[PDB]
Amino acid sequence: SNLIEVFVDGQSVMVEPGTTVLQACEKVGMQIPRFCYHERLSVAGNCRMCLVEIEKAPKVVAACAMPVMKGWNILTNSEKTKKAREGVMEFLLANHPLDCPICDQGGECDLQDQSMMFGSDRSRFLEGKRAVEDKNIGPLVKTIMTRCIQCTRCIRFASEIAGVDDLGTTGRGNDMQVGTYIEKMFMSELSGNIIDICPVGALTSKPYAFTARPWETRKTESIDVMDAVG
Amino acid sequence: ASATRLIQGLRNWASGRDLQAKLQLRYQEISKRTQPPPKLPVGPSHRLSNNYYCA
Ligand code: SF4
Ligand code: SF4
Ligand code: FES
Ligand SMILES: [K+]
Repeated sequence: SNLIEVFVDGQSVMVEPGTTVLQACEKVGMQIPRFCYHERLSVAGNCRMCLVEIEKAPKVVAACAMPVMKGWNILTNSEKTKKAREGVMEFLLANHPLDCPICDQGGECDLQDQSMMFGSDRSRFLEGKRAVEDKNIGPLVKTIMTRCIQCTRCIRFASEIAGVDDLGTTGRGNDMQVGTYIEKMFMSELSGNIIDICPVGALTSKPYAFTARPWETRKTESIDVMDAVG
Repeated sequence: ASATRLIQGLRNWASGRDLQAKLQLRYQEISKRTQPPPKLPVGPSHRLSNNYYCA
């Protein structure tokens, strides 16, 4: 047997080689907070929300990009893990605009949910926030780039699954904007799925925009009939 | 308070207690209906250092 045993919160579990920390933590039925990791996209490791602490190791590792080894003990509820989560949440909410009432992601927002669950309760940022120029990328995806957090799921989706290679990250530093650098109309057969993978309200559905709110919607499962994929 | 002295005397005799010193009708001793604007204090965790939520 090539499988190795690792430890999470003092509990042993048996994982495969090449398995990251987050996959083992999901194997023991816990969810490490994340913004840029996706189970169907490549690992970017830039949001730094998934930082956890391995014991006897004075540096936090990214659980979405660190392979495990035999004998490792992972503390997912220690003090420094919560401190790192609060710091990353504060940095993410430092430049986020006060647009929650007028944003369609409200009620199903990842940023709000993990800010309540793992972030702090007040903002120490007393300066003026940034403002990003909006873009027009088609008649289906309403775009407001001021609310983006540079998670780069746009980029990986456009370069790996859709394979259109139109989206990119222009500029350097905090002024870097996720866009196409020109008035490029991003149209493809799988464009609207980016609205699924945006954790913030930067990309929204244009026909659905300013129409409803997720907490008052009943969900009924069904099958598509427009195409024969089912 | 605007009652006459003979009515006050009959009232005090009939009650047996001094009624004008403790009147049940409110008068100009009450607080005014308009107030200066207040400035509320802050809570004990309104701090910029060592204010982590895990503590
Ligand atoms: S995306 Fe931003 S504005 Fe919209 S609900 Fe989330 S935190 Fe609020
Ligand atoms: S617009 Fe949304 S999905 Fe695209 S990079 Fe920004 S946060 Fe990520
Ligand atoms: S989920 Fe690991 S750095 Fe973003
Ligand atoms: K979205």
